[PDB]
Parts: sequence; structure tokens; C-alpha cells
Amino acid sequence: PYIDNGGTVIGLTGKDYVILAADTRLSLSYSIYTRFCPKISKLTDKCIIGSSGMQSDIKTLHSLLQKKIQLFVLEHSHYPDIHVIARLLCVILYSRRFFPYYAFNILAGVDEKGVLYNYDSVGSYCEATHSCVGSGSQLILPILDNRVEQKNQTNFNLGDDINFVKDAITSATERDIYTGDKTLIYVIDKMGINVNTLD
Amino acid sequence: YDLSVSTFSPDGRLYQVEYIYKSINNNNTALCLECKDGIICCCINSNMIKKNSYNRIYHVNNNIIITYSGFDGDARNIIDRARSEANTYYYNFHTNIPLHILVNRISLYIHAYTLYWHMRPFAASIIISSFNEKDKGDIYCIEPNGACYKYSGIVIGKNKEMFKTEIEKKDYKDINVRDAIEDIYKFILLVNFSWICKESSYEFQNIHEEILTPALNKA
Amino acid sequence: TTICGLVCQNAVILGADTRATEGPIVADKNCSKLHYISKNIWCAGAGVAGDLEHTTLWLQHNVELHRLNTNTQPRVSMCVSRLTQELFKYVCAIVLGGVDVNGPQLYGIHPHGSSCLLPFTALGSGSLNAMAVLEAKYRDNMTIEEGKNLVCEAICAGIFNDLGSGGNVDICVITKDSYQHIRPYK
Amino acid sequence: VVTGTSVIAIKYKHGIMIAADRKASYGSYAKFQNVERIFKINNKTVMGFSGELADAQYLHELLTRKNINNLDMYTPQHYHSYVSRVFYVRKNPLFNNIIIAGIDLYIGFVDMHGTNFCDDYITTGYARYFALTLLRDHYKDNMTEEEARILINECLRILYFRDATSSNFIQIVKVTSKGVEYEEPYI
Amino acid sequence: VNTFSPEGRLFQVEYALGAIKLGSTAVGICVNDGVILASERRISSTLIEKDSVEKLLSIDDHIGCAMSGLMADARTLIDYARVECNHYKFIYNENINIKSCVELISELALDSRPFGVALLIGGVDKNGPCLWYTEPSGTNTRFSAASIGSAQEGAELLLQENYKKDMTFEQAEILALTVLRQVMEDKLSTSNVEICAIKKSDQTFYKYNTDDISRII
Amino acid sequence: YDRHLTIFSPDGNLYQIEYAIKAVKNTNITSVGVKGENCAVIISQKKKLLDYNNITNIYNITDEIGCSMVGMPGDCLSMVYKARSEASEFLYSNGYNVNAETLCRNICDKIQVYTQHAYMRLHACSGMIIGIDENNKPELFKFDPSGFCAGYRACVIGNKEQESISVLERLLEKRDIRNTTILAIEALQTIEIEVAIVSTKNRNFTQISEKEIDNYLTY
Amino acid sequence: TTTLAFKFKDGIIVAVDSRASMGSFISSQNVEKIIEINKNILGTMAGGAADCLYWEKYLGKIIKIYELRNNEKISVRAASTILSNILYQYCCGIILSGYDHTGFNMFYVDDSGKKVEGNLFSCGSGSTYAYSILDSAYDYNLNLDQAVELARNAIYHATFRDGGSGGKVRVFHIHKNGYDKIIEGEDVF
Amino acid sequence: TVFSPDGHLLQVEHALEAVKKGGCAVAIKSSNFAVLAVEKKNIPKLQNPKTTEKLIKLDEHNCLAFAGLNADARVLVNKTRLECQRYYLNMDEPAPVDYIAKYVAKVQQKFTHRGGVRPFGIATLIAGFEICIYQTEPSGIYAAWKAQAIGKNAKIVQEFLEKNYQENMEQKDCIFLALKAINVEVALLTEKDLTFIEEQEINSMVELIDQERTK
Amino acid sequence: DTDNIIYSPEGRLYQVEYASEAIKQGTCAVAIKSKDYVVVSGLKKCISKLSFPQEKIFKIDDYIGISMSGITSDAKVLTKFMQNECLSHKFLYNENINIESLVRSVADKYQKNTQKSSKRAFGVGLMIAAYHNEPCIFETRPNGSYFEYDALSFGARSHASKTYLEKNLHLFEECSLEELILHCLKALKNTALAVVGKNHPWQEISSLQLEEYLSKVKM
Ligand SMILES: */C(=C\S(C)(=O)=O)[C@H](Cc1c[nH]c2ccccc12)NC(=O)[C@H](CC(C)C)NC(=O)[C@H](Cc1c[nH]c2ccccc12)NC(=O)CN1CCOCC1
Repeated sequence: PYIDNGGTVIGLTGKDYVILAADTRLSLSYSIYTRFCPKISKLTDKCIIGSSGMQSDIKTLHSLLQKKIQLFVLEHSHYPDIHVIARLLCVILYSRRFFPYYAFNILAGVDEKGVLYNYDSVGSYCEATHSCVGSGSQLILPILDNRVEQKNQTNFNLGDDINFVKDAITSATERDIYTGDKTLIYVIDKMGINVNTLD
Repeated sequence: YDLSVSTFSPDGRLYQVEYIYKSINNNNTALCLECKDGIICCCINSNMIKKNSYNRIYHVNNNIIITYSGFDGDARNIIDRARSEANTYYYNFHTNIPLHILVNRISLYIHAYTLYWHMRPFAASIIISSFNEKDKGDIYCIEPNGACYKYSGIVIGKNKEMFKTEIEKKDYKDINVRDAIEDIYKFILLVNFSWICKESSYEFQNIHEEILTPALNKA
Repeated sequence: TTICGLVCQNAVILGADTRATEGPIVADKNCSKLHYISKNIWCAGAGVAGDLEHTTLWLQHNVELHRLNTNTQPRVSMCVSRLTQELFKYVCAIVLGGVDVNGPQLYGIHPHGSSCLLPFTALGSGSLNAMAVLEAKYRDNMTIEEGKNLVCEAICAGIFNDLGSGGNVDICVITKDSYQHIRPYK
Repeated sequence: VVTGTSVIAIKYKHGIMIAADRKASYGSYAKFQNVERIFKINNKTVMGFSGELADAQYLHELLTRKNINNLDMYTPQHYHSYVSRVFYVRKNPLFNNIIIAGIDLYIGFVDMHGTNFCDDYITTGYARYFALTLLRDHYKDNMTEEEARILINECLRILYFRDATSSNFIQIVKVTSKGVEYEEPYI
Repeated sequence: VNTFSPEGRLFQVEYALGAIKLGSTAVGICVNDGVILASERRISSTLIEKDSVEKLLSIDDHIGCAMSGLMADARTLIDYARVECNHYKFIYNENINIKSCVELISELALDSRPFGVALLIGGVDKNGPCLWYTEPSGTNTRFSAASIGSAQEGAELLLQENYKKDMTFEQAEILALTVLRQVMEDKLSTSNVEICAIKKSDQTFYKYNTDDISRII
Repeated sequence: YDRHLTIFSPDGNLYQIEYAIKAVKNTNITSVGVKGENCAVIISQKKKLLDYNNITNIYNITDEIGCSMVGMPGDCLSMVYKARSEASEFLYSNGYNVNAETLCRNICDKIQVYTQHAYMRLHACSGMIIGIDENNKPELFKFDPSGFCAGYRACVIGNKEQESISVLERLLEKRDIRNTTILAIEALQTIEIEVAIVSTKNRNFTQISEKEIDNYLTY
Repeated sequence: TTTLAFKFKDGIIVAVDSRASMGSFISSQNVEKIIEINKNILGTMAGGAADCLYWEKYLGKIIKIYELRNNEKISVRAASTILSNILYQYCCGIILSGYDHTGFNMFYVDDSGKKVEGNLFSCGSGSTYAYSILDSAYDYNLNLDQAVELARNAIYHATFRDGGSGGKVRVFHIHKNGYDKIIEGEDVF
Repeated sequence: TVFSPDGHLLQVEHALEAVKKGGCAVAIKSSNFAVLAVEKKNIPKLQNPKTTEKLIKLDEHNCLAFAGLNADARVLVNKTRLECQRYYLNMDEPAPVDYIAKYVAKVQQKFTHRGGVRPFGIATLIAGFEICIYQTEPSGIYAAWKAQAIGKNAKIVQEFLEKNYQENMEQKDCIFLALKAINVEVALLTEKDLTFIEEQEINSMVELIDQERTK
Repeated sequence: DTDNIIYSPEGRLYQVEYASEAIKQGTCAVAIKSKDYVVVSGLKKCISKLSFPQEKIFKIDDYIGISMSGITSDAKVLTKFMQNECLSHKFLYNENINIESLVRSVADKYQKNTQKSSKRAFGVGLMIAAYHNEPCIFETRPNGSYFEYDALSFGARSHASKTYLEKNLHLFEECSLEELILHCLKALKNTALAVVGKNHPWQEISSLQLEEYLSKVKM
């Protein structure tokens, strides 16, 4: 009841922003379905979300969480903090641990500086400086490790950072088979949430 | 005695059932006529607030027709019951429901509520009908507490008895092919005429407004 | 367990083995594989004894009770519907012979619940060994005495020829008017 | 266990082609050489299945009974989303790769897991290898009917010879502004 | 129960009004720097353990809710409200916004027998203290300043006499102590009041120490 | 009060049962069901734009079984649907078609449970039941809103009852299809109509032909 | 992972490795395993991240409604026993630490729902290693200087000797009041 | 049941009266000790006739007394037993008198609230441990007390008890005030252990109160 | 008598009729329908000098919003239900809810309450105002009846607004939203007002810009 797909969605908190890029391409075990799929959904407000698990669980999970944020905001007249969003995710996910969602998942939001929540299939959520998931994660994280962090050896100009994202992913298509050549890239600067179809 | 849907009167009448006849007697007329080439149920709802639409007639399939009189709510709900019935039968039997069995089904539905001491009976009589070349037109009227009956055309609602003088000219009412309407528009002296005829392709249809014009302009 | 029964000129005649077995050692010198569902209808089950005592009890009382509840003698096919429906819900073959408004009917009932009307029948380990001798000598409308001797012959063959079958025999002539049992045919 | 090996669908501005062969192999071998796998839910919408048969007629009756209540009219999008929602409910199942298509234009595919999506051209079953890439090769928008149907015919041509299980003749449907047309002719 | 009166008012729930009049009084005043919350403590019998019975409670850490009417029905609604308005925060830290805690309690209060109690829930959640009276009828409303108990019948005017938004929570404390001391028979002491507060900053619910109220008076 | 509900009198005698029997006895649709020698007739008066072609009391509940019904009509269609359900469950369980009394255990018990249980109203309908038995003798039973499997060589139901018992007696002194059906159609004349025999095919229960209505009526 | 806790004179204390790897790969080293429940008690998760996090938050709820109910602080054995009573239905083992008695009690609730009370529990993959140091280097009660060096030390050897745990150190001495907080990077010198 | 136009509940106000006419009971309180003492009348011949009046022990560290219906009291008390055992299971620690007063109150209330159930006919009072006493009225309210009296004519016992009240006192001497307020059902909660006071032991005191009133 | 489980000898149900005797206490609210826009004003009653008055308006979905005027608890329950239902809708079909499907659903809920005896009828009547494509105003009587409208006003002294509605075509000056809203504030005459149509969905101009708009009736 689980199929592997490589949604390679990555998050990346800037000094005054968050950036969430993902390859669009969908694929079966070795054959491409659609050339262009939405691996990223927009949560209703100042935050967005991505995943890379099987697409049924991606779509229905984003659907559910969208229904929950819309219901919450309508019942409370109040757009949720990012934390109640990710926490709610841990809730929903653990509620089904005995038959887990296959969608490993990423959250990116702003608290008013990109507060973030990448995590495992059962809601073991964590904040991070940056995030990757999908089959392309293991490859890119070291690229993201060094470009920003220098644990063994200015790092978030918007231009330089979108560049790091770009080169990281474009390189990721090369070494990985599941990653697709197209990419969406979202940018949640405090004004609003940009979209880019850079590829 | 009159206080129960269930308890019989000393004379065996069910006054509580009997009151539904009053409800329907005051509520808006909803004639359904039958041509010898089709069937035409109609309504004369008598309810700036909108005046443009308030249809009483509705179908359970593109061919069968419903019409009612009485409380709007209960009857709309029974229309939901009939939709779910026709569709259940279509899921089981891979065919559209005969009108007859549906009619008996709604007879049972409406009948059930009468037997229950807490439960309140529906307050709406219901015309249900269909016409095909092979499936000859029939107009089943359902009085609440069962006893659905087949008809050659029955008027129901508030003034039906004074219309029955017109419908009793059912020789002339059967004489028509598509002009029974034009007869009706004077006969009755919001409205919802319809179609189930050969020209209708036997499928139910709201009568066209520019077909409604010849009737109104006829006199 | 052989169990052989066969229709005669006006009455079913059932006959069956009488020796329970645990699989290795015998666990009984005798048993009752000719249960009496009613005066003019009996069952002869073969299989696990436990399941057999069960469904034959539940059957006997469904049939006796239903007979109390209605005028008609519990005509033979109702037992067949009840039994087969019960087995269908889910391990025990049966062979039932009764006589009624129709003919002396006899049925055989598979462990999966399948039913068949039969001229003559056998079930169990001895079934094969009984189909051999039974079929060879059978003729429709035998004198009931021919049933009396034959069914004992095919039973004795289905006894001697199996390790799993042995012991004394018992036979009965289910006339519609009356059952006529005998405890030891041997 | 009847199965239908392939279905394809393609669109151009003036309408949308969608076709399949009528064979229905009952395991190793053909049973129904004339099965009807394409099915018409709506005047502007059809479902085309390519998997186990029973499940397909099941979903067929479901979508229909689901429709008559709404017969604005139920959009192909709502039909598709209801479809995928049903697969994914069932999963936690039915064997098909049903595609919804109709009308501006709309094609959507659904894998057995309720995996689903939307594209200008969709192929289903064995076709994906043996027709899709080829139909990925020559596909162009605003193909006229002749261009398009000659294209899908080239694809089913490659397919019947390469697919293990296909019928020689193709039940075929095109959806147009005028209304859905289920062409009777087969080849 | 829900047999509508010909007059059109619901019967039952309108009979249930009087239960709050049995209530001993309390005066909640939302203010620019917090919510003050006073009530009678002179309700006490001479031999009940002194000041060992609170009208004012705490639904959550940052919610405090004085109660009218029957002590029992209030204890229940506070029980379920504690449960729910806690359960809201099950993994995400934010406690329920006061308006919605109170919305829960009322939306339950709608639908046995109608509750005989009214509440005066207060707290700081949005940048600003909240003050929500819940009528037994399930009608829910945000006063700036308000009182409960039968003494609220005429004591309410006193709020109208003095309530300016602009007060230090201490000024507000003087005010609510004014209005509530007025309706008491005993000269007010810490045994006559059970005041509590939720600060605009501290946001923490805190019953005053008796030394405090003894100090202000 | 005792009358408002299905409970015993101070005199120890049930009320509402009598009232339901007034429902039947003021329904005013009399029906004579007489057994015939090796056959059995069941007749009823079939009582505008209404269709006589629709109307009937007689109804079959299997091939071998047919039950005229009188009383509150909704209850009648319900007790018939219950009857058909009953024969289908018995056949399904046992593989035999029910003997007419066996269908009367279900009819009479289901009709009974209403009597104790105070809520659901007592049954307002009654009527004969006819069918060939496993015993070759034809079987004619009856039932009452108060439980009764009854038993008759002849019966009447409706507005007329034991008024026509003494009238029936005169036929009883003269009691083949000719000979028996004339007793029935006369018994309507004695105190159009619709006649129903089990003996058409001797086991199958069918209402007698429309063309052959008159010939007995004119003989 | 790797969790440690022991009580010297001045209180119970809590120490931990912040690494949280999903398989051979490291998902994160920023992860925090230490969790507070009641204002005075706290627990450390070990084993699965999602289930352990869930049960900790759940514990925070149950304890919170209790604490509201009696309007006071519950004893640590209570908070242990609740997880002992729920986990037995089904995860990951945990350690608890708190103040009700004049001495801080310590506990350890197995995924089996086994409950244990004692003086120097440790858990996680690398438990054994610091767990040697805990008696070789702490047979008996000592000082805060001695203790923070102790736990920092034993965590360091549970960091070197075990590849399944590492990352940052994070010791949390608990005062009779609440607790303190300390975090470190590499300390090989 | 249902509110009268005043908004008072009837079934409750009626329900109290069974307590307002029942055997008196009282409790006197202090630090580590409290004297619970009731009164129950029985036929003299039958010594065993009321071993049931005797003050109940809900837990080794808890104790109860009641006035009103016994038939209802056995029910409430058993629910209390099952509940102290439940809490003592889920916590592995004994139930504080606070939590159990709360639970019992929630029950008596609940029956007054939810439909389908006749309201309780009893008034309870509970001692436990420092040591503190909770009385619970049929309405579902409960309250801490320093001293109180349930039963018929509770007001004479209690308001006369106010005339004599004094807080902490002696383990034995604190008993005497119960009698001075109040054959006798004496029991002493002490050491977080309820105890059935010896019959003979009080007999000396049983004499003096009989005669200090006389002389 | 005295329960909605029985009809009066007149043939009327009293309990449901009492719901309007509830709604008349409620404050008036009024609605106007421009061809592409709908504007709905309320009136927030103030219980004290220090009370902040409650908001009649809500916002069930993007383009749907409502204005209940009856007892508040039933009103909030209908809101929570209608919201949960729209969200169930979108969650199922990745699509906005049909407005009329919603109205039909909520009205089904009313009837489900006003038929069953144990559940009381609602004391509230919604005035839904929205569109999935073209602007609409529905009203739900506290029963199963619901009507579409061009312009609607209801509650307290709504009578002034009703008689006034005749003075303007609902769209006598539809084309400008300011014309519309000025018709709204005339028709009704802190107090609330809200706007929904075309590009901007539901909206509540209760801003101080509205306070500026208030003088425009007298400007
Ligand atoms: C036919 C044998 S066969 C291989 O031809 O099918 C007999 C039929 C039989 C035996 N006894 C009666 C009584 C009434 C009707 C029918 C009867 N059945 C058997 O030989 C069984 C072999 C099975 C596996 C086919 N034998 C048994 O079931 C054992 C009987 C037994 C054991 N201990 C006893 C003490 C006293 C009397 C009898 C027995 N028992 C078991 O096999 C134990 N099973 C294990 C699983 O099923 C339930 C108990």
C-alpha cells in the first residue's frame, strides 16, 4: 500500500525568509507519469508545505491539513501560528501510526526569519536551519551543509541563496534518477509567497 | 383520542391522520393532467422578495415526475427518499425503476410514520407519474397514511375540487397533444407546467417559457 | 467411517458402521452413526464425531420443533436445507434418508455443504470401497429384502477393506409409515 | 479474472480523443473479444478503465449512481476527485487504472493506489510504454481530428503488435462541443 | 423540556434564569492592564474552614472564571471546560483564545436540564485581556466590565459610574473593590472577597494573598 | 387513561382492539371468501378519473397463496408486503412453500405483537388467505386485528360480517368452479366485483378472467 | 540515542545526546530529547522520536488536567505510573525525574511498560557506556562541579564509543525549584 | 428534573428532606485527628441489627459518615470504594480526601443533572488526610468544614456546637464535644486510620455526660 | 395537545409556529442583490453601556456568508454544521461547495429537527447570501421550507424594511456597490454590514471606513 516517489522538496530558512524548492516530476518505479506534478502545496496563509511520499498520501494529507487550517481559521477567525500547524501534523500522523502515512513531510512558515518543521512519516517533527526529504535528500544535505554552515573550515543573500538552492538541485538531477529536471521554488518573504518555475 | 397518530378513536377514525387532509386541503394546488399523448403535471405556488422561481415539481429520474402539496419540507424530504430509492434500485438492478414499485415504496415510506407514537406523519400528498409509448401514462396520487392510487389525472392542493369540474372534462383533457396547457390557463380561473410526452422524448422537462407564451397569449 | 444407504421399492434403507477411532488406536467399540431425526427420516453422518453430534442435535431439534409448530410431517428436503445452510456458514458429511409426500428421498451432503439427491450413497473412508460393490449390484425398485442384504454386503466390504473402518453393522428401513431400526445388523 | 490491457486518451482544442480495444482476456486467454471498457458517465464526461473488469464495472455503477443525483452539472474535475477519493478510501483494494476525461478540456489519470494527476495526454496500462512515448513523441496541441486520430491509430498500431494482449479492433470515443460521440466503428 | 412558549421564548431556559439570582456576587473588570476578578467571600458559614471555598477558579493557566448560581452545575462546566480548553493545547503550545474557550462552554451550554449557572470567564490571550460573560441561555458576550450574582442587579450601574478603559490594573482593583464592597454587609476584608487577576504582561492567573487585599484596604 | 392506549379495562376487556375492528367494520368494503369443493373462491367489490382497473383487495403473496385484505389500506399493503416477506423467508430457510396456516402464523403473530406493545398502533386490517395445502385439501384462513389464525369452510369480511353468515348458510346447504364461483358472485348479489380462485391451475392462485366475469353473473 | 540521569546531593540531573538519526543517515543533530512536563518533573525520551514525542505531550496533558484538578503539583511516581498504565496497552523506553520527596525521585518506564525506580538510570543505544562511568566514577553523592563534569564526561565517552549517538551535549541540573540548562558542542579538547 | 419559575430545582429540594429527617451525625476536626460520631436507633433485643450503621472506611486512610437513605448510601459508598481503588491504581498512591470529595460530588450532581435517574436521598461527610473534612449535600455541592452535623435537627446540634467550639484539642477530649453535640456510633479517624471505638471504653464518659447534665 | 409530534384540529403544528414568535424578538437584518454582488447588513443589539454588541454576520466559506436571526445557540450550531459540511465538501471533491446544495442540506437539518418530537424546532432562521457563480440570497424558515430571494429583511421591526423594499427594485441601481450599500443602509434605517460578489468574496466592512460610510445616508 506504499509506493516510492521522489518529490525532493527542500526547505531553507534565510535570515529574513524561507525558501522551499521541489522538483515537479512524478514517477512510478522507473517510468515517469506526469512530467509536471505539484509536490508542494500552499497552506492558506504565510506558510507552505511539501512532501515526497506516495502521491495518494501526499494529496490526501495536504487536503486534510488544508481542511484543518481552514476549519481552524474559520472557527477562530484567526490565521494559525506555524507551530500549531506542525504540531497538528504530529497529531494527525501519529493518530495513524499503526498504518502510517508514507508521506515524509516539510513545513515552512514565518512568525513575523523562516520558522520551519521538517520531519519523519509519523510526525517526529523538528525545526531546522534547512531541510530535505525525498530520495534527493541524502545527496543534497552536504551541499546545503557547507554553503551556509561552516562547522569545519553572508550566507543568505536572496540572490546567493536562491543560487545555492538552484545549483544544489540542478546537481541533484544529475546524480539521482528520481529527481526531475523541472523545479518549483517558493519564497516566503514577509510580504507574501513567491512562486518560481525555474528549471 | 385525537392526540395520537397511533391511538384509534372510539369510532376507529384516526383524527391525527385526518388532520393531514386539512393541511393538504389548505395548501397550494398542484394539478397533474394526462394527455392521450403524454403527461403534464403543473403547480400554482402562491408563496422585493423573489418571485422568479419556487418549483414544486421534481423528478426521480429524467423520466419519472413528482409533484406535491402540503408542507414543503416534508415533501422535499420524500423527494430525497425517492431519489435514493430510484438510485438504489439502479445500483441493484441495472435498470430504471418501474413507476409502480416506486409508488408502492413511497406508500410504505409515508405509511411508516403513522404507526409511531413519537413520530409525526408527513403532511404532503404526492403525485408521481411517468409516460412512455409502451409505458402508458399513469398518475399515482399518494394521500398520507398510504393508499396510493392510480389516476387519469387528479388535482391536489387547496382548490382541487373546483378544478375537478375542468379535469372531469377528461375526454377533452385526453383530446390534447400539446394544447392541454392553453386550455388549463383559462381553466384555472410561480406556475410550473412540464412535459412527459413523445415530443418530450418521454424524458421529463420544464415546459419552455416561449412555449409558455402561446398559452398565456391564447387569451 | 463407511456409511451406505439405498432406496428400495417403497422405503429408504440406511446402514452404517459402528466403530469410532481416534486415528491410531480405536477409541470406541461402538457408536451411533444412524441418528433418528424423525420417525420417517434419519441422518447418517460421517466425519469428526464432535461436529456430527452437534449439527445432528441442532438439526433434530430444528426439525422436531418445526414439526410441532406446523401440521406437515417435516418433509425430507427441509432437513437438507437446514443442514446445508449450516455447513455453508463455515467438517462432517451426512447421508439422509426419509420418506414423504414425494418418494423415499435420500440425500448426500458434502463437508462444504453441497447437496445431492441420490439413488444410493456412501461416504467416509469406506466410500470408495462401498462404491465398488454397491454400484455393481444395484437395481432400481429392489424388493426391500434386497436392500436388507445388499446394504449389509457393501458395508461389510467397506469394513474389511479399510484400516479406518471395522466393527459391527447396523441397518434400518425408513418406511414413510415407520422407521424400523435394528441396533446390530451383524 | 478479466483484464483490459490498455486505454489511451489525448486532446486537442476542438475536442478530445479517447480509445481502447474491446478484448477482455480471462487469464491466459481471451474471453470477450468485444468488451466495452470505455463508459459514459456524462454528456461531457467518460471514464476509461484498464485493469480487472469487475472492479471497473463496480466503479462504473458507483460513478453513475453518484451522477444521476446531480443530473451546474458535475464537472470532470469533481468526477475525478470523487474517483481518486474512492480509490484511496478503498485502499486503507480495487484494481484498475481508470482515467476520467471530458470537458476547457480535462484529462485525469488514477493509478491503483489512488495516485492521480492531470495532463494533456494520458495512456493507461501497457500503452504507456508501447504508445505513450510515441504519443509523447508526436503530440502537438491543436491537432485537427485527422492529425490526432491518425496519431492515436499509429499508436494503437504499435501497441497491438507489441502489447501481449490487445484486440484487433478499437472501440473509440471523441468528445466534442456538440456532445460526446461514441463511434461504433472498430478496426 | 423544550416546549416553546406561545410567547415565543423557550420555556425551560427562561425558567432557569432565576438560578443565578441565587448567586453571590462577583465583579470582573477587564482593563487595559489585565482582568480584575472580585467576589463575595462573606458567603462563608462561621465554621466552614475559613476562606477554603473559591467561587473564582481557573479553567487554564491563563483563564479565571467566577461563577453564578448553583455551585454544582458550575463545578461541572468548569470541569469539562478545564478538560477541553486543555485538550486544545495537546501538542501545540498556544492555549485556547478566551473567546473560543468560552465559545466551547456556551456551545455545550446550549443543549437533562439546562445549567443553572452563569460564568464570567477572563484571561489574556490576544494582546489584551478578555472578559466574557456566559449566560445560562448559551448566549455568549464580551463585556469590557461586568458583574454577576443578584447584587449585579443594581451594582452594575456602579461600573457605568466609573469604568474608563485607562487604568493600571491596580486602579482597576480599587474600582472593582469599590463596587463590590458597596454591596456587602460586612465592611470588606479578605474574608469578604476572593479577588484574582490576570495581568496584561504576567498573563498568569493569581488569586491575591489576603495580606494584599488587607493592605489596599 | 386506559382508552388512550393499548391497555386493559377496569372490566378486564381491551379497548383499542375493538376500535381497530371498527376501522375494518366501517371501511365498508365487504368481501366474501368461500371454499369450493377441491377449489376456492375469494371475491370483493372493487370499491371519477380513478381507475377501477387498478383497484383490488385480493393480492397474491406466492403462486399458491392469495390474501384478500380489508381495513386501513396502508396497513394492508404493509401486511401484504410482510406476508410476501414471510413466505420468502420460509422458502429460503426450508425449501417448502408455506401452508396457508403457516403464513397465518406470521400474519397473525406480526399482527399480534402490536397488541401488547403499547407504542405502535394495533393493526387496522384484516382479510382471508387461500392456498392449496401440502394436504391436497384447499385451505382458507382468516385473521383479525386481534390475533386469530381463525379457520373456515367459508367467510366474509368488512362492513358486513356475521350479518351474512346466516345468508351464507343458504349457499352452505348447496356448498366444481361453476358451482362454487356462482356461490361467491351470488354471495355478493345475496348481500365490477373481483373473483379469485386457486384452482385455475389447481395449485396456482389466480384471479378469474375479466371476459368470464359476466357469464356466471348471467347464469 | 543516549540519555543519562543521576542524583547527587543538590538534586537530580539530566543529560542527553541531541543527535537523532534515521538509520545510518543523520536526520538531525538539533533534536531535543529532553522534555518538561509538570513545572518540576521532566522526562527524557529514548528510542523512536514520533511515539516518544507523542507520549510525552500526552503526559503533559494528563498531568496538566490533574494539576488543574487538585490545584497542586503531583508526585513523580504518579506521572511514571500513568505511562506505565498506558504503554502497557502497546514503542520506546523513557526516564523520569522530579521533586515531591525531600530527595528528587528518578524513574524509568520501559516500552514494555515496566516501571523502575532508582538512582542513576540511563537509556538509548549508548547507555551502557556512560552507564559504566556512573558507578566507576559515581559510587556516591557529590558536588555540582563534580557532577556537571561527571555527566559531561560520561556523555563524552558515550559519544566517542557509540556511533548511534553523539552531536551536542545538553545537561540539565534540577533545582528544588525548577531546573537549569546547559548545551555544548564537541569537547574532546 | 426541571426548573420551577423561581429557578429552584424541585427533585433536589425534596431530596434534601430525607436528610432533613434522618439519623444525626457529626464530625469534629483537628491536626492529625478527627472524631466522627453518628446516631442510629435499633430494637434492643437485636444487637446485630445495625452493624451497618457503623462509620464506613473507604480506604485505610479515609473514612465516611452519612445520613439519609441507607439503600442509596450503600450504592454511593460502593462507587466511592471502586473509585478510590481506581485512583489508587492509576497513581499507585492513595486518594486524597479532596479528590474523592470531588468525585463523589460529581456523581451526586450528575444524577441531578442527566435524565433517567432519580436524585440521591443522602447527605455525606468525609474525613481524611493535614486532616480535613468535606461535607457533601444532595445538590452536588461540597464544602470544607471545621465542624459540621448532618441529619434530623442538624441545626440544634450544630448551632449548639458553635457555642462550644474549640479547635485543636486532645485525642480523647476532642471526642467529648461530639457527644456534647450528639445510643452512639463513635469512630475516630487518626493516624490516617479509621477506628471503631471500643464499646466499653467510652462507657466512663458515657456516665459523666449522663450526669454532668444532671449534676 | 402541546407537542410538535401532533397536528391541531385546524391541521396546524403549533410548536414550529412558535419559532417565529421567537424570531420576532431578534434584531432586523436586510439584504440587497446587485446583479453581480450581494450586500447584507445586520443590527448588533447592545445589552449594556459596557457590552460590546454581538455580530450577526458570519462567514461559512470563501464566497458564502450568513446572518442568523433567532436564538443564538441554534444559530451557532447551524453555523458549525454548515461550515463542517462545506469543508467536508471541499475535502471530498477539491471543489467549492454549491450554494444551493448547502441551503438544501441545512434545510434538511431543520426539517429533521422539526419533525422528530424529542428534538425541538430551531428558533432561528438563516439568511444565507452567496454564490458559486451568480449572486443569491436564500432564507430558511424554521422548518424545511427555504426560499430564494431578491431582497430580504427580518427580525424585529423589520416591517419598515419590508414595506420599504417595494420602493426600490433590488437592482434599481445595482451597477455601483456604493449605490447598493446606500440602499442597504436606507433599507435598514456597532451596527454591522458585509459585502460579497464577483472578485472579492465575503467581506465585512465594519472598519472605520464603514463609519465614514454611515454619514452617507445623511451626507
Ligand atoms: C469417521 C472416521 S473417518 C476417517 O471415516 O471420517 C468417524 C465418525 C464417527 C465416529 N464416532 C461417531 C459418533 C456419531 C457420528 C459419527 C461418528 N469419525 C472419526 O473417526 C474421527 C476422526 C476424524 C479426524 C475424521 N475421530 C475423532 O474425532 C475422535 C473421537 C474420540 C476421541 N476420543 C474419544 C472418546 C470416546 C468416544 C470418541 C472419541 N476424536 C478427535 O479426533 C479429537 N478431535 C480433535 C479435533 O476435532 C475435535 C476433537
